[PDB]
Amino acid sequence: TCPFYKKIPGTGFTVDAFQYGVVEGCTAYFLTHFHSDHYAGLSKHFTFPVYCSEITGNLLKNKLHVQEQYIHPLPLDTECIVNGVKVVLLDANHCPGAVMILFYLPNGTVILHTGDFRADPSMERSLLADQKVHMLYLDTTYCSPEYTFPSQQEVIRFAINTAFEAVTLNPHALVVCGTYSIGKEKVFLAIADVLGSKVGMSQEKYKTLQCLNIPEINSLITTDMCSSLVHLLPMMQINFKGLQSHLKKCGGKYNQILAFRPTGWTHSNKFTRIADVIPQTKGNISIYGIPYSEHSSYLEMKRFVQWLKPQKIIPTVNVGTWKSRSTMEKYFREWKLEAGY
Ligand code: NI
Repeated sequence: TCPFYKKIPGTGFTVDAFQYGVVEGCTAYFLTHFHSDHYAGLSKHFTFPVYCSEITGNLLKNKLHVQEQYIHPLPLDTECIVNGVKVVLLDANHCPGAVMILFYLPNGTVILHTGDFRADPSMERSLLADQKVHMLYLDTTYCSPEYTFPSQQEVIRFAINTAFEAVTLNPHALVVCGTYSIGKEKVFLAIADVLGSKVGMSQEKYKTLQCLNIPEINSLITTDMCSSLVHLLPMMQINFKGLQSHLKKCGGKYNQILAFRPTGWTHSNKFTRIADVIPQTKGNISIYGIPYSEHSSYLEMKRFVQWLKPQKIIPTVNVGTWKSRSTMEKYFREWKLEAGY
């Protein structure tokens, strides 16, 4: 059965609620983004209206084969009426196609559902500037002060400089990048651009990328592995065995692998600055864990919420334990007492 934090009161609407069968009273199912924990349940057999972004709709049709008649893409930054209720989709700064949803309830209440997001000061100049929000359904993935990590731009600068130095010292090095979902495409795209190569990958991954409206993509990626010196592999292969096995398949073109594992936060962020990061190495294979986050840091979350000044907060992540719930509620009350709302 569908939990309360996925239901929007006073409406026929749910958000990211496809794993509970037919939800009683739901006339429109919203999908914030194409990540498996959120889309769980959708298929060619789904026969209710799905509301989402253009990019999410391309993924639903080509990867899950949802029929075209049930996919309802909405443009961003545009007031739209759905089943008699005004809604707006906003960019969530998460993965491609990911949105926040603003709902303007018939009784005068305004609700913001962040989906998954990485808060940014630029959100302070969206359509959110114009009015009050009574309820905030908040992505609380990293809602504790220990969760620190650098900007995406600093992490990409590190990756580019690391890859360009290695391959300039050894023109026979191959670069490998791990993936297991959409998001974080800048990691492999920026490295391939500095190196003058296309990114090589499986047919399945190429298909996924072709759904994402990335400008000039045909110039950036390929399924011809032999033409490419930046390869994508599933994340589970980014270890010394998997990489050894990969290097064998490359027909003596290469004599070294430099590999990247984009992660979220890890506990080595408590001690080591991005500049000072070192790899794990065995022989001619080196593996960098790089903390490229598509979720808000604690400080970015706190900034956004103290700017928005919501009347009530409903967390959507870390909701399963009394200790997690109690900790989040303590931070929400500090933020409110500090800022005065
Ligand atoms: Ni996500």
